[PDB]
Amino acid sequence: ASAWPEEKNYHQPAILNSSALRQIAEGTSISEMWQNDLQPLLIERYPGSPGSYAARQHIMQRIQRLQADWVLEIDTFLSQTPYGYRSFSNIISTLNPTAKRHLVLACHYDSKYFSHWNNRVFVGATDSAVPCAMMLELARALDKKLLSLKPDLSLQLIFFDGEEAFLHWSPQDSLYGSRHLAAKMASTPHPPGARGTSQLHGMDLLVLLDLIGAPNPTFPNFFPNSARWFERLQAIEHELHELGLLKDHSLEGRYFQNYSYGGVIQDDHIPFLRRGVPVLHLIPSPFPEVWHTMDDNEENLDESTIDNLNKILQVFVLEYLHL
Amino acid sequence: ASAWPEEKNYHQPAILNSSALRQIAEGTSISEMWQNDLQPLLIERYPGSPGSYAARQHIMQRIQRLQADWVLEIDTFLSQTPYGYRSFSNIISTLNPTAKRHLVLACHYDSKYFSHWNNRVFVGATDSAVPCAMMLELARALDKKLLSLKPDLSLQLIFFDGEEAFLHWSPQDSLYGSRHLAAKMASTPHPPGARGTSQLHGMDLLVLLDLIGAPNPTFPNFFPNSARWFERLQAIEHELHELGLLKDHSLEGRYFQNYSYGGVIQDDHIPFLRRGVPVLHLIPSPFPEVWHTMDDNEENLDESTIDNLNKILQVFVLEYLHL
Amino acid sequence: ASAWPEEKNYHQPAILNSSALRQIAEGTSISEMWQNDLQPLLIERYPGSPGSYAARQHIMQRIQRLQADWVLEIDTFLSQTPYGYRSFSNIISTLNPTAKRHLVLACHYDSKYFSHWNNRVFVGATDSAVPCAMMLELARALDKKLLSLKPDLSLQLIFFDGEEAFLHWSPQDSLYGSRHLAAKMASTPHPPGARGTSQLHGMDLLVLLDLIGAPNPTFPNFFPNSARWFERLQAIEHELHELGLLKDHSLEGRYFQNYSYGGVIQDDHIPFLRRGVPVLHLIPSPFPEVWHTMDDNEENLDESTIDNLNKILQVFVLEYLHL
Amino acid sequence: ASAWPEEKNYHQPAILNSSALRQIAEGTSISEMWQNDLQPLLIERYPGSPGSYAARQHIMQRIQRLQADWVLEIDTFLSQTPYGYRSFSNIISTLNPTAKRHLVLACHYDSKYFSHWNNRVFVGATDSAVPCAMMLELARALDKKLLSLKPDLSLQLIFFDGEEAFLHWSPQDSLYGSRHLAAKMASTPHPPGARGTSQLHGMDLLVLLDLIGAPNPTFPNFFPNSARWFERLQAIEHELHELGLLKDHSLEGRYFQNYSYGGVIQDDHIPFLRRGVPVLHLIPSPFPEVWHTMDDNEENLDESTIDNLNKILQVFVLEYLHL
Amino acid sequence: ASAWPEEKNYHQPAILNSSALRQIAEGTSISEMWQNDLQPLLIERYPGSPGSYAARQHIMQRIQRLQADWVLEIDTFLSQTPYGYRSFSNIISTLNPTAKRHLVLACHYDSKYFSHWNNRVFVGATDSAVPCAMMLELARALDKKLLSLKPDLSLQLIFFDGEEAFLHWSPQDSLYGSRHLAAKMASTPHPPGARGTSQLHGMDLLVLLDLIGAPNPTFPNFFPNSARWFERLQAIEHELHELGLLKDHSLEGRYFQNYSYGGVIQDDHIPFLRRGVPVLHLIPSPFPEVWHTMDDNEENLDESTIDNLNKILQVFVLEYLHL
Ligand SMILES: CC(=O)N1CC[C@@H](Oc2cccc3c2/C(=C/c2ccc4[nH]cnc4c2)C(=O)N3)C1
Ligand SMILES: CC(=O)N1CC[C@@H](Oc2cccc3c2/C(=C/c2ccc4[nH]cnc4c2)C(=O)N3)C1
Ligand SMILES: CC(=O)N1CC[C@@H](Oc2cccc3c2/C(=C/c2ccc4[nH]cnc4c2)C(=O)N3)C1
Ligand SMILES: CC(=O)N1CC[C@@H](Oc2cccc3c2/C(=C/c2ccc4[nH]cnc4c2)C(=O)N3)C1
Ligand SMILES: CC(=O)N1CC[C@@H](Oc2cccc3c2/C(=C/c2ccc4[nH]cnc4c2)C(=O)N3)C1
Repeated sequence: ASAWPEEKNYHQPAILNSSALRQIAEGTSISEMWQNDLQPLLIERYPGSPGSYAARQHIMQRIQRLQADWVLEIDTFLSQTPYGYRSFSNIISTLNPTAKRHLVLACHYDSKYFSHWNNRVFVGATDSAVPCAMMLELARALDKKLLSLKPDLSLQLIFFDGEEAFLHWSPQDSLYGSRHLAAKMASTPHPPGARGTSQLHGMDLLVLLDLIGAPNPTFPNFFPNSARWFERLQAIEHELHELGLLKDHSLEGRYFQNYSYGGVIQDDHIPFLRRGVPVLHLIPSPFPEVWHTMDDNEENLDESTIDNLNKILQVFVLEYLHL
Repeated sequence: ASAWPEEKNYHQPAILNSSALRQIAEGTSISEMWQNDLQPLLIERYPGSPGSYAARQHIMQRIQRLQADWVLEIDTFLSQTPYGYRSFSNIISTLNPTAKRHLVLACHYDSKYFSHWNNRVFVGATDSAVPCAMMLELARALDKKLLSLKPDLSLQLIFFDGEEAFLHWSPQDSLYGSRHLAAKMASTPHPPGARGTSQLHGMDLLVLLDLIGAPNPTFPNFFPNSARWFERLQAIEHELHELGLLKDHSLEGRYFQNYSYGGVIQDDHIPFLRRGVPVLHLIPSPFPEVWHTMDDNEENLDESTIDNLNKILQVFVLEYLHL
Repeated sequence: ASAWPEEKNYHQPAILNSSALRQIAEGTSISEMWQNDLQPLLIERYPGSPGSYAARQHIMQRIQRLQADWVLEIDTFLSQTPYGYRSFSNIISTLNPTAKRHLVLACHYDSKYFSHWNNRVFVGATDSAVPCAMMLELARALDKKLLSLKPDLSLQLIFFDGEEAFLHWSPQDSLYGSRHLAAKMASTPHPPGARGTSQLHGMDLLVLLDLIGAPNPTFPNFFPNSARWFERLQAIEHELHELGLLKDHSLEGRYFQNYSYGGVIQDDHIPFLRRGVPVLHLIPSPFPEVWHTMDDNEENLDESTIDNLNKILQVFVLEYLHL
Repeated sequence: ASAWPEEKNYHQPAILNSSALRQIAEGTSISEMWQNDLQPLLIERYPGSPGSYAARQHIMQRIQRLQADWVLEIDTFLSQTPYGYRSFSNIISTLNPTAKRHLVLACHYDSKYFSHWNNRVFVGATDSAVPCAMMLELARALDKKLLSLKPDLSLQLIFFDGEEAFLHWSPQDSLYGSRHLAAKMASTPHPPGARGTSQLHGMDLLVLLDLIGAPNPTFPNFFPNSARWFERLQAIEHELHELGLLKDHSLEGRYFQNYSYGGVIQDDHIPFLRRGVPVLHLIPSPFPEVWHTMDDNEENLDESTIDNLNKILQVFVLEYLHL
Repeated sequence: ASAWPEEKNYHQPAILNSSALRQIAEGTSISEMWQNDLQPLLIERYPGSPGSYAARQHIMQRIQRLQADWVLEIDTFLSQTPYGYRSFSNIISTLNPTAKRHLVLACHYDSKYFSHWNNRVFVGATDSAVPCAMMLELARALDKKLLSLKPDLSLQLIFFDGEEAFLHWSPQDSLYGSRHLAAKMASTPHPPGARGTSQLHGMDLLVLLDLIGAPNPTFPNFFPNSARWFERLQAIEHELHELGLLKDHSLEGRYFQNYSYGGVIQDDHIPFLRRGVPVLHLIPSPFPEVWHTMDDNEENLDESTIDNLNKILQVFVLEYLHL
């Protein structure tokens, strides 16, 4: 158990400049996101459905066609549920799997099982297709900058499956994808041949996106081992603003407002947190008004707020990686 | 498994017009409740105890005497405790027990055990005699309308026994009547005949009333699968206010404030929450000042705040049941 | 000059002991107030009206009948208004008119002129009949302790006339009675014979009551030069509370919360504030909901808040005067 | 006098049902407003200038073209500035000028004077070109209904000139146009012939729109004498939200928050406030981030918000006018 | 059982008069503490390190050298970890081991484990060296009034070992020391020979200090079985300030603000709280900014604040113990 797993604790960012930041804002397109990356996912897609495979497919296509060398794996597994053994599949996409340290972005790509009602279907526009698209669009924008990876640090995306409960929310029935992936990663030497260090050691920070796409989001600072990273998002939000690069956005309505949170949301991060992974949980409090209703559709998304979180996060992420 | 277990997700209320709302508000007497439904319960009544039987008896007596078809059950049972096994007895009172779906109102009729001090005795008026009496008085004031039940939905009242620790707060030592009732219903088919679905699948909402009856309470919006039902309690409070139907009450001192709450309080709902029942926890934050002290008596209850909440709850219930 | 004009800055109260707080609390009766002091005032009573007179006479009769040596001035006077010259009548009751220094309580005994609208008349029970009676009740309950005045410091009460605009709020039309007195006072020498000091140099503190009687009031700390007396009002609420001597009260519904207030509220203090009197302005923010409507009546007064304030006010006084 | 000037104190809105409110939302077009009402006004248009005359022509045109018998004036006048006697020109558009009572909407069409700088020009998008287009867009979107006026009360719109300081904001150099009309109207008896009542007695309510157009406004409740009407804007806003009729909106970013404000803001309402007209000051606090900067332009206006406020305001007026 | 173990529920404090408050203030020297108590604890001191031993014996010499009859104990023990079985040594110092009841104060004497970075070492000044000292200095400062213990109630201190995770926070890898000592007290009868009552029955209250020493702490009121003692820490801070006995202190920066908390903090009290011991968790929220970084050094400790907290705590202990 060397010392590299503690570098995370001293990692510091490579702050960008007004000129770079300008380049970053102009290099992301919320409309190409909307059509190419997000509209394909707005379909029923609970675990094991045909939706799950169409969306699982859409995702890999969008990643497969970019220049950076993304090592997609599919992590199909079996688990009991209240309706019996079902088959889930997580999507992991790694740059430099051999890099010892990674920064991770993660969301969930299942949609909650619901029966149809008045012939509408639940599709989870904010829970969590926008997150999925955000991530996909971030690899698409930052592609040329992400070739530069050929500090030992790289980037992983993760699209978890079975996040949502099948029937009735509880530890036995939720977060099926993650730990799984947690427990699996916890028990896989890293780097290879390592002897005491798991892939979780190498997880520098896990940025979980969830419930994004409604208007007027407020993200809290949930955890102390990541507060400094949360503060970098505050600073980025503020700068992109002062340079004029955010859209319909005022500071009296920031997204990253410093406000500690009492309790804990259960979400895919809990399997990695209770293994001492640092988590930046970008889930808003309060949830959207359209949470878990058939109105979590596209009509009710805010394109401005997503373009904005996209700029911020893209920036966050290149400064993390010293790119 | 059919699709009726999800009907609840889309149930909307039958909002009363003004005329109606005055009619409900002239319909409840805090003074009747105060002396016929509540004062009988202000007695030491920890489990096993004699006021435990006396209280049980009383409660039943007051239901029995109503027109509506209230079906009473007892649910004597037995659990280990820090002072050894003891025998509890839940009261359930159901209308239309073959109705598939029910709104549940609930509270807890035991009283914490405390040795006597200075010749004083704990009777928990807010914890929870008043809630008890508020249900009784609801069953009374809306009798004639609850008749009209002969969408397949009725009402059910539960008065749990053993809410309180015997010694010291802890899972193994608390929540005796509810952890059992929730397990027992979770393993009873409903409707009778069913092959996939429990009586829990049938609980549309559990409205749990606890710690009520002190001046100036504020209840938060604890859970998002009942946020819309919370928002109706707000809407009712405002509209019953603007019509002059509430007493000693301003909107600057309202009870249902859109104030979400960090983490959780442990109470009789937990058993049901984790089995997937949506919960409206009418507990206040902060607790009353008398909480768990001899000083939690009548002399400290705001009669005016209870009248007002009777009114609110009774409207809520008529609106849920489309009465 | 001399240096008693500054004693007011160093004057400190004699705080009371639990035992004595009980006597004061037990010593006021809100029902003897409600009927003996207040209900007579719930009449139309605008300037020149016949109510102006019966309330004027009422107020005097009530004071006249106590044992302490209250000296009662009428300051009838003439001032121009939008409908022309009109006669007004300030009421001033004083103990030890030669005592160099006095603490002053004050309200306005007039009510706004509104025509009759569908058989409803305006009586201003908050604005300011209740404050009038609170003063009367204070003089009453403290009568026996107030004898003990045969620091050169006594008490004065002022019921102003003509506080309310006749037509439409403006400086030229409002505060007819306190614009007068403030200025007649600044130019009356005190004590008799003085040569560079006025009756205003002797106003230690003007405690002005306005708009009191609605539920859930909240009073700001308006001026830094009286803050410490407001801090004392806080302390007296708190302790009277901790001792069980308030009704329907909690600390989360405090009246005096040390929130400060931005701008100013014009009222009978202004003519004094602007001449350097220290003012303790007990007016709530926000105003009562019934402000300046025909619903500002007895129906919508909160008996228990008033009684709570009586006990807080009665204590602040005795403390200030060392009685 | 007569009784009628007090009518406004008892006047209640004719609340609209869901179907109505859907019609109104659908009746206004933000793009039509944008292209044909607001873009002509985004010019340098300070008093005297060619802008002011064009802007003035443009308002009249757009009014003239409508079916309701609007009565345009041009009150021109002369007043002394720090640079000497300059000529101004208010705009008044009235329906039914014998209508003894009017609800008045008003804003300011002048633009503040700035030297050109770095080849830019101040054009005052939010200050107040949008408020001018909103009032315009309301006269159009409600024309069919405003025609019904051939309670005696109609609608007047006022576009004030010279609101902005010439050199540096002082009571002498500011509000040229409103300080003028305030007086002119306070001395123009109403209705013709009257003998004690002016044109200001017949202002039920002045709704001043100022500095509207930026993301995330929050408007305070400035005056207790119009607070019942601010509440309705709260109510309207909420109901339109509940019904799907607002865009990129959340209740946690409400526009009208029951937040009362401290000290006063100087604007075109002051000449009318201190003369007794009740005012609804729809100005935001805090001001737009681009206040009095060259950056206050079309580019930084949030079309979504203005659309939402258009609808809210348009509803407010029908409800006031019983259409 | 017996009736002695409910006494905790009724204990009132012996509140100190101004005159003793001043002596207590006078009597603790922050400069003494810093030099004699705290500075020696500022070393790398994780479990089973030499620092640990150094740190461990030092504590004891500071208690050994006092005149009160403290009874040290080293409850050394072994436990499994992510790096093998290791050894841990609690420290407990009791006055009156046979006193049925005890006010316990505790903190943690380990340091997290960190590799050395840029030649820098983690010493944990807040976490929890300062609280270790504050506790020492409490006993120095209070030695003479403690001797008065030759209500059956005395004082205990506990310096837990192993609080901190070795690798990654987790119920398996944390709180070693308290989890041990909690179970061991749950399992020890007391007083000797009792047959149904354990040491934990005679923990009247557990006052846990953690993360103290940084600028501008704020401490929530975490539990209700202990709220009323928080209220006393609030009335103590108030009076000590209102008397000019605190330094660089304003009430708009109180340490104990009446803000309740949502979620929960894992710390060395958990094992006592879920066993029914009342806890006053004096951990601030938020955490120090320097938490678990190398900057948690002496340079970054607010000496004014610590001295202020020393006084509050010393008063609390005395009013509890009726000294
Ligand atoms: C304040 C807050 O939001 N939370 C939720 C997370 C939890 O704390 C942690 C989160 C992540 C890593 C952590 C810890 C944590 C908690 C903790 C608690 C008390 C401590 N005292 C000294 N070091 C101590 C460390 C720790 O040791 N490592 C409290
Ligand atoms: C507003 C707020 O602050 N909170 C705390 C957690 C969450 O808890 C719940 C409570 C009751 C029923 C629930 C869930 C809940 C949580 C949850 C958390 C993260 C999610 N991401 C996508 N769907 C997700 C669902 C769920 O699925 N069903 C609400
Ligand atoms: C509001 C809040 O912040 N919290 C966190 C602590 C937790 O409650 C306790 C803490 C310490 C000792 C306790 C209990 C506690 C909780 C509790 C909850 C609901 C109750 N309803 C009636 N008595 C009841 C008792 C109890 O019985 N003994 C609630
Ligand atoms: C929001 C807020 O807190 N304030 C303070 C004064 C208020 O202004 C008014 C505005 C318009 C018309 C008004 C008055 C007003 C004020 C007022 C102040 C003290 C009073 N005491 C009794 N009636 C009284 C009437 C009055 O009579 N007519 C704004
Ligand atoms: C931020 C805030 O909420 N406030 C209250 C009043 C405002 O006052 C000012 C203070 C200092 C310099 C100023 C002005 C000011 C006021 C002002 C007010 C209304 C306006 N509408 C359009 N331009 C306008 C200009 C101006 O022109 N120069 C501050």
